[PDB]
Amino acid sequence: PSRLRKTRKLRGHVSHGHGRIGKHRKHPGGRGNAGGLHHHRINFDKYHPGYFGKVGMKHYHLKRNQSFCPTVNLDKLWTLVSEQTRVNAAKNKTGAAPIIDVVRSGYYKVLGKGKLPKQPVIVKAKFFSRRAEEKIKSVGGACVLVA
Amino acid sequence: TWRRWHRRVNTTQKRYAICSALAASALPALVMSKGHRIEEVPELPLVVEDKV
Amino acid sequence: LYGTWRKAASLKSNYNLPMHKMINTDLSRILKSPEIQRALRAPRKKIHRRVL
Amino acid sequence: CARPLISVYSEKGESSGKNVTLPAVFKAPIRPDIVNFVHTNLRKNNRQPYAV
Amino acid sequence: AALRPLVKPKIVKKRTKKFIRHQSDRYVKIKRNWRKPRGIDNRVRRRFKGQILMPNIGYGSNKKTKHMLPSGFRKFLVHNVKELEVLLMCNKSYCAEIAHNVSSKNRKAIVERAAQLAIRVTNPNARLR
Amino acid sequence: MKFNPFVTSDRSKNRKRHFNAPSHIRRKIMSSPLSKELRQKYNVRSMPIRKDDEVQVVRGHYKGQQIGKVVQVYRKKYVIYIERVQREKANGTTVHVGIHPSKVVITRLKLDKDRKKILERKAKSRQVGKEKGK
Amino acid sequence: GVDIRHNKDRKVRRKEPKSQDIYLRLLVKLYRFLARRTNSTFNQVVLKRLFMSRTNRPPLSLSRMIRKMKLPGRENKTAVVVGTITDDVRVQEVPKLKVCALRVTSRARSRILRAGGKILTFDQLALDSPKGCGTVLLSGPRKGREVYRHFGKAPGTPHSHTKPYVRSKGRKFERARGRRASRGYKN
Amino acid sequence: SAHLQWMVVRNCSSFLIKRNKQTYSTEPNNLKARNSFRYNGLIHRKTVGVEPAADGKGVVVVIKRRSGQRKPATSYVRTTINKNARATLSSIRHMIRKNKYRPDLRMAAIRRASAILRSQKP
RNA sequence: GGCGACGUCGGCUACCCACCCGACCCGUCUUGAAACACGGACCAAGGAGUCUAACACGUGCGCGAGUCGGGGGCUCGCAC
RNA sequence: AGAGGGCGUGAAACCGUUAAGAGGUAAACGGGUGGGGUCCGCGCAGUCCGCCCGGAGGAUUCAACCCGGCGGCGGGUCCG
Ligand SMILES: [Mg+2]
Ligand SMILES: [Mg+2]
Ligand SMILES: [Mg+2]
Ligand SMILES: [Mg+2]
Ligand SMILES: [Mg+2]
Ligand SMILES: [Mg+2]
Repeated sequence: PSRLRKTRKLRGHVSHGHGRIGKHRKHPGGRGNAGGLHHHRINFDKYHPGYFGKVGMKHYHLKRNQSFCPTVNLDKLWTLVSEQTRVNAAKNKTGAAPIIDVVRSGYYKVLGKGKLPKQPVIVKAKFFSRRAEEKIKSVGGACVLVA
Repeated sequence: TWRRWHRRVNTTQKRYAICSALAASALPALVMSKGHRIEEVPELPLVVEDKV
Repeated sequence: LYGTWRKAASLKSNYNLPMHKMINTDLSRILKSPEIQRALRAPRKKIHRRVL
Repeated sequence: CARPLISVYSEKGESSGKNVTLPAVFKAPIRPDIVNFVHTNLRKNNRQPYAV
Repeated sequence: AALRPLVKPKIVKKRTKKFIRHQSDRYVKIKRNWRKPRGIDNRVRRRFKGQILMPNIGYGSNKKTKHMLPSGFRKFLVHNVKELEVLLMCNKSYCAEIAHNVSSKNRKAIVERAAQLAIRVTNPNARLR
Repeated sequence: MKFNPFVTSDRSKNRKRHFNAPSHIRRKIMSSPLSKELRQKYNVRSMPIRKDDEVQVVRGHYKGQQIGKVVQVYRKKYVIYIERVQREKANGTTVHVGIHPSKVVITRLKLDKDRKKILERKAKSRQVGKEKGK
Repeated sequence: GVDIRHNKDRKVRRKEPKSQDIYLRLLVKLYRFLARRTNSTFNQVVLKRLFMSRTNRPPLSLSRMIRKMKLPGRENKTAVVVGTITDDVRVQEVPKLKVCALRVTSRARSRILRAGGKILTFDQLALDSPKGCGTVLLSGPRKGREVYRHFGKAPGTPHSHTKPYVRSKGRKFERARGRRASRGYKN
Repeated sequence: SAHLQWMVVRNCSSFLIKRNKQTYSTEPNNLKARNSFRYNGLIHRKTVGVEPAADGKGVVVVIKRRSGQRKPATSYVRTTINKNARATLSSIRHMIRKNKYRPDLRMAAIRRASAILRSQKP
């Protein structure tokens, strides 16, 4: 849509929206990120603080699969299975707690996030946080580990 | 020649427009006000039998 | 192939047909309903032109 | 929902004994702004690149 | 006046003089079509006295008298019979014109349909034999 | 509608194959219809025109029931000359005005050994078109 | 001249939606009848909310609504939201409340209709309560977007908490000088 | 759905003339040729239209049947009226307002009928 | 209420002419141009904010804790 | 041939010619009227058009009322 844009409405005026005085030339401030310490310094602090310098340890050839663990916290914990389970879970049949393994749902670690409901569970994950296991051990549930 | 010639539309909008394109071909006002002279024809979703 | 609003489409895996933003769409009937016109003020139908 | 019955017409023009129920496609939301948005964008996938 | 069109008022017009471009007298490369002068020093934009006026919204004509012909109608140009019949309930308010492409055979017919419907045509005797 | 993706439908390439045509294609494209008496006796529609066909002109300035033989077939200018339709010059010499063979109707073929074999093949290939209707 | 100062002449609100939705345009025509004619202020709130943009119409989740209708007094009112009702995974069971909204989502209106509640459009709200009597009109967190946590003083001012635009989070991306007292300073 | 069919056809349709001025609607079944919401002969459950008679003697009055839409071969029921220039102008106004069939556009049915009868007078 | 026929009545534009008043030549950089600042003898056609990538924000539409086939794959051998 | 051998259409700058008008403050222009001119519209002391009523003679047949007759409007047991 070249129809709806600014240069049709700006055609007939001499300086084309760039000034009689400044008169937009080519590169008045330098090309790219030029002047990042020197004359554009006020811009690089106050909008990009931290941008210049070493901060850490160098780690040659990291592989983004060894540090891979997705997390499911306890609020989202019941949507991994059917809603047909937990309504079937509490119907006076004993303490028969259903399994929820997050590893066949594609998650490795179970974190904490409050309001885990009143039913007992067994939760199969590779990792846990200690807030998360004491929510599960508070509703009478169990917390079974897998490699 | 590397101008972006081609456009994507996500498919629930393709199916949204194709339900709105069929439902207006049953209203006799919209199909006659596009010009199709459909005065003498019978019932507007015309269905002839499968022998055709 | 597009499914009704009770059942989804069978030949399309995860598509059901789009819901409406208006159910009753003839608003000449809505504004003449006794529920609406029990509540209105009155029309104000003078003109009150400029006075010399 | 109001889904009337539609007569199937024979090859000689007159009606038959078959009457198909209107499927729920024909009661979809009519949106000529999406149909404009789709037909604008999908007629542009149709074209050779310019004689640059 | 072949036909009389309801109430025709005194058509006042604010100007009858057809705004010309600045320096259009001095050159022939410069058409007389209005272009507003955007120079930084010129005396038309800065609006000195005794010089070329430049149009603004104050010169607009009265709304009840806008697009009125001197005969009191408002033109609506047509091409054939089938769009002459759309002006049937407007015949004391609007008048028809025949477009300049309509051949002398067909122009003869859509003025005889105009006389039956009593609609004013502004150019009835055009492209005769 | 054309379906074969190896034959043109553009304007500019069909003209260029028309005016640069080889002279054996050019006798094919200069064909004329047979008369209604004669297309029933031979059950063939039209024929490429040759030198001594009796012929009459069906449209133009010179037309109407004037059987008269061709005398010269310009292929290069896509023009037959017929012995009767002529034109006086300003000099007073009479010249043949030339007309295109699509605007022209054969009323008597000139049969030789080849014009038997062309008609028989153009006629035999129509009964197979009748035999397809089963 | 008069000296009555400029910029007081023009107001910069919306008098019609910028949508070309022919079903929102009839909801507009229904309510700008009811706004200028029934003398109730519910119909002025709902009318200027139909004009609002998509950012000014944030989605309202299923457990902001039913948490804002466990309050005392709200036991039999109807929930109006001009905008979508999505559903929370966090909530386990749903009360039987009566809602009224543009464009309730598919999984949300399966959970409202299993609970025994009734979903309404703005047509059959207008037939139901034309004055808007007995309605609890709700809104979503319109400053809940990812965009508003980028706005503020500056990311490199004292106590900014403004979250700068980095192209990728990680070490060595805007973390060296100005962010720790060892390297340079800390703002 | 008189209004949503209107909001498709409002602009952006055939039967729509816009030249230099006013807009016209050139419908088959429309009294006053405006593209009004009232004066549209496709979009309503009830419509009135008066075309000239075929021979040039009288007025036909098409009205919409209401017994079934969506079936336009039998949607229109028309009556040729050939009477003496005020009892045909009185007959079509009993057809409007003795019925409750659109008391709206009652004069526009008789402004049109009177100005289409003096289209026939010589 | 009154006045007027075959040369008269009315009308206006890119018509021409007269007169009174007002009026220096445009574009441009510039505190300031009619400038003793620069460019322009004249006409015709051509002639300058584009396209791709990235990002930001506003707005419009679809779905909505999800969303997205763009990469492939399938559908008789089909002009479009 | 107002297509006559670089010949479709044939613009402007420029130049010849004829017609009209004018001319010591270089020309050109803005505003305001005037004079002439080209031309148009009306048609020329001859301009109103349709509405209803009472006048004057003429010419026909319905209306009102009923019956035949098909077709539509609206309400009803929701009777099928
Ligand atoms: Mg400017
Ligand atoms: Mg600018
Ligand atoms: Mg600058
Ligand atoms: Mg200045
Ligand atoms: Mg090609
Ligand atoms: Mg200057």
